[PDB]
Amino acid sequence: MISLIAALAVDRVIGMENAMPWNLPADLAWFKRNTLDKPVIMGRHTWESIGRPLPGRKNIILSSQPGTDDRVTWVKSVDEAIAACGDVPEIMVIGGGRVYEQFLPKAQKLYLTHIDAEVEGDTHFPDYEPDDWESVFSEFHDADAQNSHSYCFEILERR
Ligand SMILES: NC(=O)c1ccc[n+]([C@@H]2O[C@H](COP(=O)([O-])OP(=O)(O)OC[C@H]3O[C@@H](n4cnc5c(N)ncnc54)[C@H](OP(=O)(O)O)[C@@H]3O)[C@@H](O)[C@H]2O)c1
Ligand SMILES: Nc1nc(=O)c2nc(CNc3ccc(C(=O)N[C@@H](CCC(=O)O)C(=O)O)cc3)cnc2[nH]1
Ligand SMILES: [Mn+2]
Repeated sequence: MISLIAALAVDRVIGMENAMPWNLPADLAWFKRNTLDKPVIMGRHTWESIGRPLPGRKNIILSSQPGTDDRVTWVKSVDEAIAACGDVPEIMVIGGGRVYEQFLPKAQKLYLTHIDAEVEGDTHFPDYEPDDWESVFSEFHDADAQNSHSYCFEILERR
């Protein structure tokens, strides 16, 4: 099974200048809980944005060019990325925009954080058809001293 996980600001913005402007520790905690001990697939720009391997996960990087770091696994196509995960129950696709677009048609599950923040961005989450998805989990949180915006965790499953 292929799942996507992403944090979206208003208007589906997911990044600006290869970074995420906001800081929401609760959402990073949610990201770690849902990806730990699973393979994670990311594009090369997102790999450069994170800046180091994510521990406790098999890190698979998509790039058309040869790899430059043997702490992670480099692949050159979507089919190769899936094959490199082996026979696991759940593959996590962690972005960015171009990678989300390619894996959305294959995905059975979306883990989305909706952040109540208005951010100028240059990268967006794909425009997905709402009729294809059932919301199976929703959890809203007001802002607090550690998290400067309200946010909603949502899990969607393909109908
Ligand atoms: N809010 C969130 O949840 C979230 C999550 C992830 C990322 N982001 C943000 O997203 C932005 C980056 O997204 P992005 O769309 O610019 O880049 P990206 O999707 O992370 O990476 C694109 C690169 O990945 C390679 N690639 C993608 N598909 C490939 C394929 N089929 N075969 C071979 N290589 C492939 C290519 O690398 P080469 O050019 O080397 O060939 C391509 O240039 C950043 O701002 C990041 O902070 C946000
Ligand atoms: N919901 C969600 N939120 C995000 O911030 C997010 N970010 C990415 C890509 N960017 C990043 C950037 C940093 C870390 C990171 O440092 N994560 C640590 C958290 C450690 C902690 O919480 O202190 C990790 O171990 O997962 C992960 C992904 C992909 N999907 C996401 N999905
Ligand atoms: Mn806000």
